[PDB]
Amino acid sequence: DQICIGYHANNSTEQVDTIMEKNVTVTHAQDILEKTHNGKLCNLDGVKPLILRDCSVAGWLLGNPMCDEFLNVPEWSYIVEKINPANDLCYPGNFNDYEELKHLLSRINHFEKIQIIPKSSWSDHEASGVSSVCPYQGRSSFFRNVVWLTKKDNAYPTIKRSYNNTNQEDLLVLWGIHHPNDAAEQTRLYQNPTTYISVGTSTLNQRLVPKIATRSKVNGQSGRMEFFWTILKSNDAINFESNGNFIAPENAYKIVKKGDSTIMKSELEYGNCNTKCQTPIGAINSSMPFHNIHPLTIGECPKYVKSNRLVLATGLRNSPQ
Amino acid sequence: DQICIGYHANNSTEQVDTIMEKNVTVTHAQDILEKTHNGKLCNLDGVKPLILRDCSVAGWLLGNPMCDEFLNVPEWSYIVEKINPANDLCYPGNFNDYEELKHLLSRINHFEKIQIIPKSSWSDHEASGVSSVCPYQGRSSFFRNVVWLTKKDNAYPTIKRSYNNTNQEDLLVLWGIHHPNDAAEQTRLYQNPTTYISVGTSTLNQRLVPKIATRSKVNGQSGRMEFFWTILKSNDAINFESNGNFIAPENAYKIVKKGDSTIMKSELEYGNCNTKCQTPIGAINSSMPFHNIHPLTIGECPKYVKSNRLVLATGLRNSPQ
Amino acid sequence: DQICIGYHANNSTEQVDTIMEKNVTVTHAQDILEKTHNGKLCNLDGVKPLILRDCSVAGWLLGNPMCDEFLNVPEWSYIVEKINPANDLCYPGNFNDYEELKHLLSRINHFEKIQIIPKSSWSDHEASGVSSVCPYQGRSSFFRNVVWLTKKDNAYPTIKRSYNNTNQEDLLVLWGIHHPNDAAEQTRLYQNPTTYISVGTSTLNQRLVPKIATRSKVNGQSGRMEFFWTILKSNDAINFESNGNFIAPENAYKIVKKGDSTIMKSELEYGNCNTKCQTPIGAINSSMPFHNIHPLTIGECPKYVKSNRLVLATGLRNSPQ
Amino acid sequence: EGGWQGMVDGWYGYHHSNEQGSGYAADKESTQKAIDGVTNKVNSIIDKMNTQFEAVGREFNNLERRIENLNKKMEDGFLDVWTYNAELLVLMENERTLDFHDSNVKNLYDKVRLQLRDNAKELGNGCFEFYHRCDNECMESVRNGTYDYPQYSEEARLKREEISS
Amino acid sequence: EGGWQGMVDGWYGYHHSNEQGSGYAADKESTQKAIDGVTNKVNSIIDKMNTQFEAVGREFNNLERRIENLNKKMEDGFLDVWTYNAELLVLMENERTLDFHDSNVKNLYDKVRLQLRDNAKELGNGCFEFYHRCDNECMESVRNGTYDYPQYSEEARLKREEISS
Amino acid sequence: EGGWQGMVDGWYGYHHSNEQGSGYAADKESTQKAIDGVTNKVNSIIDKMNTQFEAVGREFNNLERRIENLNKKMEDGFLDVWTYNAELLVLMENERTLDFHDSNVKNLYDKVRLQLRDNAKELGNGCFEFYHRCDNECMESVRNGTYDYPQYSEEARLKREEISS
Ligand SMILES: *[C@@H]1O[C@H](CO)[C@@H](O[C@@H]2O[C@H](CO)[C@@H](O[C@H]3O[C@H](CO[C@H]4O[C@H](CO)[C@@H](O)[C@H](O)[C@@H]4O)[C@@H](O)[C@H](O[C@H]4O[C@H](CO)[C@@H](O)[C@H](O)[C@@H]4O)[C@@H]3O)[C@H](O)[C@H]2NC(C)=O)[C@H](O)[C@H]1NC(C)=O
Ligand SMILES: *[C@@H]1O[C@H](CO)[C@@H](O[C@@H]2O[C@H](CO)[C@@H](O[C@H]3O[C@H](CO[C@H]4O[C@H](CO)[C@@H](O)[C@H](O)[C@@H]4O)[C@@H](O)[C@H](O[C@H]4O[C@H](CO)[C@@H](O)[C@H](O)[C@@H]4O)[C@@H]3O)[C@H](O)[C@H]2NC(C)=O)[C@H](O)[C@H]1NC(C)=O
Ligand SMILES: *[C@@H]1O[C@H](CO)[C@@H](O[C@@H]2O[C@H](CO)[C@@H](O[C@H]3O[C@H](CO[C@H]4O[C@H](CO)[C@@H](O)[C@H](O)[C@@H]4O)[C@@H](O)[C@H](O[C@H]4O[C@H](CO)[C@@H](O)[C@H](O)[C@@H]4O)[C@@H]3O)[C@H](O)[C@H]2NC(C)=O)[C@H](O)[C@H]1NC(C)=O
Ligand SMILES: *[C@@H]1O[C@H](CO)[C@@H](O[C@@H]2O[C@H](CO)[C@@H](O)[C@H](O)[C@H]2NC(C)=O)[C@H](O)[C@H]1NC(C)=O
Ligand SMILES: *[C@@H]1O[C@H](CO)[C@@H](O[C@@H]2O[C@H](CO)[C@@H](O)[C@H](O)[C@H]2NC(C)=O)[C@H](O)[C@H]1NC(C)=O
Ligand SMILES: *[C@@H]1O[C@H](CO)[C@@H](O[C@@H]2O[C@H](CO)[C@@H](O)[C@H](O)[C@H]2NC(C)=O)[C@H](O)[C@H]1NC(C)=O
Ligand SMILES: *[C@H]1O[C@H](CO)[C@@H](O)[C@H](O)[C@H]1NC(C)=O
Ligand SMILES: *[C@H]1O[C@H](CO)[C@@H](O)[C@H](O)[C@H]1NC(C)=O
Ligand SMILES: *[C@H]1O[C@H](CO)[C@@H](O)[C@H](O)[C@H]1NC(C)=O
Repeated sequence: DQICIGYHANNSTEQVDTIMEKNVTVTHAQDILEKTHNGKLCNLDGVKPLILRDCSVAGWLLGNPMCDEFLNVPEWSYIVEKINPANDLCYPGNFNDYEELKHLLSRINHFEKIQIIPKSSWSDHEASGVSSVCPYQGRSSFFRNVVWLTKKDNAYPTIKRSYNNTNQEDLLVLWGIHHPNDAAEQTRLYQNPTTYISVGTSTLNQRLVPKIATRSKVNGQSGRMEFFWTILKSNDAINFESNGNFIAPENAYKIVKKGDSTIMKSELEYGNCNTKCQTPIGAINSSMPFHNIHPLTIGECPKYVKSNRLVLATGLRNSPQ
Repeated sequence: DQICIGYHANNSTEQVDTIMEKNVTVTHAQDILEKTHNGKLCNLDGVKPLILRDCSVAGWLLGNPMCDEFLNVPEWSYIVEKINPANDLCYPGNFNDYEELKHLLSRINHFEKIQIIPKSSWSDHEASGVSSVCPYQGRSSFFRNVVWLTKKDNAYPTIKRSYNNTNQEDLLVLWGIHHPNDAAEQTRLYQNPTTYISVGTSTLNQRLVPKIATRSKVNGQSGRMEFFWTILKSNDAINFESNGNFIAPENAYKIVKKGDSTIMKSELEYGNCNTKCQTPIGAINSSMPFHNIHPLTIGECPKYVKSNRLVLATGLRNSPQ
Repeated sequence: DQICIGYHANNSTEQVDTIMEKNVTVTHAQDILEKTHNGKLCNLDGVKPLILRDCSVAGWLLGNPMCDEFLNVPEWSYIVEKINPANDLCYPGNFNDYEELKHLLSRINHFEKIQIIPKSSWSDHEASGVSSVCPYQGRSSFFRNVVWLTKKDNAYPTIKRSYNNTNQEDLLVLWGIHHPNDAAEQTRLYQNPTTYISVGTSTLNQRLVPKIATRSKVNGQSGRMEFFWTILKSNDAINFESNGNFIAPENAYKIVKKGDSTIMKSELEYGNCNTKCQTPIGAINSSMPFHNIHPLTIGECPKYVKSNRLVLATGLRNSPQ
Repeated sequence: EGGWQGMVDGWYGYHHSNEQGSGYAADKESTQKAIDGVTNKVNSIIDKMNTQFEAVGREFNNLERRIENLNKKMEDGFLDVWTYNAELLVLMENERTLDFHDSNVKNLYDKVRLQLRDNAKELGNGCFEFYHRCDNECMESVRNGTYDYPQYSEEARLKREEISS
Repeated sequence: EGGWQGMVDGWYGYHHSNEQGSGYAADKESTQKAIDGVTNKVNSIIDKMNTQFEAVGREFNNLERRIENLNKKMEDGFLDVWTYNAELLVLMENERTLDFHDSNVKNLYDKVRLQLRDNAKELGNGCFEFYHRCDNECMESVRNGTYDYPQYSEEARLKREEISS
Repeated sequence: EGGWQGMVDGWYGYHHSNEQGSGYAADKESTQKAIDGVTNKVNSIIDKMNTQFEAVGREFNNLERRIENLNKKMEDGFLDVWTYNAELLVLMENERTLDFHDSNVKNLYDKVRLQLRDNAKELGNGCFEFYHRCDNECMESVRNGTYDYPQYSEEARLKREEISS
């Protein structure tokens, strides 16, 4: 007669590693590494992303004629662009402190476009300014949130304009300057050969003089446009003075900003999903402490790790008799 | 007859956690987390902080009329401001590279105010310049380390001034420019309508032209002042040339800089204490390897941790018989 | 008769520490800390460093008359300068965005000097400009990659020059401006008292006006030179327009840039060695997971650690009988 | 020598073989304490991770490559810290868990060994060969700590005398 | 079954019960080695922390929020690394310490078990019930490893014969 | 009591002393498993380190000291994380390795203890003093698990009877 002492076995082929032993077959195990994603862009903690398909932030803000115009969400938790987007600046240029702008717009609690200076209020300047790299439906056109001012009759009187932010929300205001190719273009467009833009706030004290020089044609254009912005505080006023080259605000944006995220680059499509953690390759179900999906995550995420496998032995050695 | 083998017990209710078991009552234990602070701002490794009560670094450096003037310490290990300070720039403006200035002044081995250009040396310009946002005791006044120059008789001759740093210590020099609201103010104050400031060192090559524009009234003021600084090396000279809008140095600062700290924001008061680690909520006795007091620490600190409790079992299970 | 159970001993004096016990003598042990280096600067993953002996990156790029000229390597993995180098800017000045330039040049896949504007193509300006802080062999001389233009006869006609980058490689272009000491020097050198440099690319839109002011003599010089650069893309053109003070490109550099490293400061000499990890005190054989050589490492390095010793017990306690 | 397929109702236990037959019985006490110990281990490893909101993105331009590089050293820094610590943490806890089971088995063995004494012999395979006859009730009595050794002491002794002669 | 209030002079030890009375005696050797082992553990955990001067402050302006965010990822990064590693380090070392005590107790038990052999029986509670009479001197002799087993072997055998009949 | 110089051919083993002489014999089975276990430990500690290309350099100017300071907090941050974790990782694994050897020795001891039973007495020093005579073949038989206990049981009993009288 015999009585033996021993332990459980089963059909499990789950293997685990120890400090001292590799590939120990074990009865039960638990991977602590998250490896699966859902292949979709999702709301993040309940808030939809701002998805710009083939649009830059710059072209979206300026009201680019290509880009879709039902791209008005009251609020967003992160922004998604394509890896390489196609609708940036129709007229060659740049945006000043562009990266800080993108970062500030990456998460917005409230956003609302308002008209700040009607296009029709320019009585003694032409507002009809337009170019053949900014078509809208076939006619040479322009950005819709911003107006290219040019001389009327044969004159460009000094512009002196102010806007008092009466809203209790802070205002994102955009304007630019046009850098012509030569003095002939300068006076053709603005009459006055020598020209300035001055912009004033409780905080901002700006003076821009256009740079008139020979330049590389970019999309056939040798001129440049440079855009600028600020946040006009609740009861503050912005003051514009210019005698040429001024690309004026038409619309501005009420903005409430309580925190940040970033700009994601993803080819993916919006699913109708909710996640605590979004990746550019899909969303992730953020229960495990570690993941190996992608480093560029947004949300409350597990820690990114360079591993295939993190498997914790739970049951016993499976060496059956 | 019996002999038993066993272990010690006592009245201890100290609980510890293990990987496998929660809330094991134990005979003796040792918390490795520091959780207590002394509620005071202290010397840091023996050196007093520079405590600016309701003063900015900018207003303290410029010699702000509000701020206390016995705020002269030979040396300091960190700076403390209030969370929101009340005596910043009396006249609306800004300081150029302000954050780098604050950071550089955050820890100073030696600091000493010296007069570099007496107020009384301005023979053909008025030095008496003053404003009603910079009162001192009732009379409109100004910053004491810096002089507002204005026209005398009805003229502003070009200023051409140099200062050779004869000390063996490096010199922190401050100056500014005044951006008027319009050409009428410009010539009223300086006569010359068109105006520059030039500033030269072995390193610095600066040219400032004032920006004359319409602006938001801030404390009733539409003009702005902008301040600038450098470190004038031991045998180097600084050269000033201006025909208007120049806010001149009167006093500068001998500075010895051997390392950095930062600016702390704290409501607290100076105790008469010494610590290796200061927090904005109190000082900490830096023996344990981990703490949960506050993240913004200065000194040789334990590692900040998001925990209530880090308790190491030392004695035995306390399950009495 | 007896039979005993026991374990191996030997003459080993290797000591190890445990959590609970210090200085346990042990039969065999393995240090996991790398502590030795070879005292030489080495190729890094097979690619030689660019070793500038007593030359700055700036003076090397500008073609400094002191610096050696067989300092042409097709490719390099990191750059080494001395801790304090002696051949920087012969004429006092500075380089714009210098640190970004150094960083960009820290690792280059292909580099090749090409002549972009021959010295002999300046028909109506003098190219012979030279100074007594830039000797080469005894005659006052200058940088070889860059030309100091001055008036010819008694005139300085507007320069209008373009260069189309026909190569398929991107081009690093350098130019500068001369900031004279006064109007007399200005017209002596350039005739035209009032002067500009304009520089244009598909990306760059630059306007430089020289700053004419009184300044500290540095190496006997009160004037300054300021250098600038860009990367001219493959089929892009750069356009230069100036009526004075222009320090023109002669040679530029074809550049292929696939990744970064940094600038090492080392007194050491190049050995004929290959490493995966270089330190400024010598190269390291990167097998162990931890090292204590130096923090400023380049390559695939072990983790820097503040330790003398990381010794893993392998054998048994050595307490002989 | 190994594990047991047939012990389907617990982690640790007993196999008996007598004249009435043979089969497996689990010790549900030590099993359930193991199943709670290992569940705490996993839950501690998971629940001690503190995670907050982060947005990791590349938002530096081409004149900010030094800061982009700083951000890169940082990200790689954390990747390495996490990769190594998680990999080693798994390895270390696995050795601990597998030793924990071995410890539980050995304790169940000792409970039996002290009960039997010289009434059985140890085979060196985790089994005991009885000298006397151990019926189904006798086996149950060894499992639940109730084995009473005097009842078989006399019968068992003569049987080792029989072996020694 | 548990610990002992009455053993006030040491960590591990013995309780005896005979005709002359009962009481606790500590093993001061294994106790002091435990008290040094655990003091090294705590001291290692504390003293291996290298700390240098740092000034953590928020000194980026509102056109430097990308760098402020970099500094934030960093700070949170370190907070998480430290929080998790310190939490897990406590958990792991606690299991180790509590097992260390169990190991020390078990060793003290074995020293007795080899000494007594068949002169006593194991009760399965960490006690041994002697077959013979063990006076105060006999008890001391078991504690200090001096127990001499022949003196009681004959007396103890008849007494198991008495039990088996 | 300690280790053994004379056991030059293995890590764990046996020393025997009889009338024919004395000497050391290693258990090559448990030794080789130890020598593989400890080699895996070291290799895991080394091979789990993931290292990528980095260029750590100081490339911020004197109007970028806030960013230089950020880069400094970072570097010191990682230095501390690595220093503490590597120091503690060595300490923890060393205690584990030294306990692993103790565990292997104790198991080799138990294999002998179950074989001998009352035919030898435990001395409490890791040795067994036989009651009967154990020749060179008898010793080999104890090492390789072949010891047959009936052959000596009778001879050994009378010899404890001789001691008890
Ligand atoms: C955008 O428009 C806003 C108006 O819709 C501007 O804000 C207003 O500006 C006025 C004038 O600059 C300032 O207020 C005046 O009244 C205050 C009292 O304000 C307090 O009481 C108000 C009235 O009941 C409340 O509404 C306020 O919340 C607060 O409780 C007086 O103290 C001032 O007096 C001083 O200045 C005058 C003018 O010269 C002197 O003559 C006096 O002697 C005295 O010294 C102001 O007159 C205030 O800024 C604000 N008022 C309101 C109601 O909002 C805003 O400035 C504008 N932004 C810009 C940049 O222009
Ligand atoms: C702030 O003021 C300081 C003076 O108090 C200025 O420093 C002095 O400037 C002078 C003139 O620029 C320079 O020195 C001249 O003498 C040196 C020799 O210096 C060495 O010997 C000195 C004299 O004993 C010591 O004091 C020094 O430490 C050092 O050992 C000569 O070599 C120079 O000669 C050259 O230049 C002259 C002038 O044209 C030529 O004619 C000669 O042919 C020759 O080639 C200098 O004359 C030096 O800079 C310094 N001297 C002292 C004593 O400090 C400082 O420059 C000023 N700062 C600014 C920015 O203006
Ligand atoms: C540096 O020099 C380069 C030339 O060596 C410049 O690039 C060339 O510029 C020309 C003129 O600006 C542009 O190309 C013209 O031809 C394209 C077709 O290009 C496509 O076919 C080419 C010809 O076979 C291929 O070589 C190309 O790879 C590509 O496949 C036409 O579509 C354009 O037509 C439009 O513009 C003309 C001019 O006014 C209008 O009249 C027409 O009606 C039409 O709308 C161009 O004419 C092109 O940029 C490029 N060509 C080549 C061969 O490289 C480069 O621009 C220069 N850099 C700068 C900054 O100046
Ligand atoms: C057992 O150990 C081996 C080492 O020989 C591990 O080998 C790796 O296995 C992975 C997983 O599929 C392969 O992708 C790798 O190529 C292997 N590495 C090498 C160097 O060969 C193996 O993974 C271990 N197996 C398990 C299941 O844990
Ligand atoms: C024993 O475990 C429990 C889990 O049930 C721990 O619960 C936390 O206790 C803290 C400390 O006071 C409370 O603040 C938390 O609210 C509890 N968490 C939850 C989810 O209930 C408990 O702390 C443990 N006790 C000790 C003393 O270590
Ligand atoms: C044994 O422990 C002692 C502590 O008393 C360690 O002491 C250090 O030894 C180093 C190494 O040579 C010396 O540089 C230090 O000065 C010692 N520190 C102190 C505070 O005295 C000792 O290193 C340990 N020895 C070994 C070999 O591991
Ligand atoms: C064990 O695993 C296999 C594979 O899925 C499964 O089909 C089989 O039924 C399992 N056996 C038991 C007893 O659950
Ligand atoms: C145990 O703890 C209590 C609570 O403070 C204390 O008053 C009591 O005296 C302690 N007992 C002993 C024996 O120290
Ligand atoms: C042990 O170490 C010493 C010191 O080098 C060496 O000379 C000696 O020969 C070694 N002994 C053996 C047996 O290897």
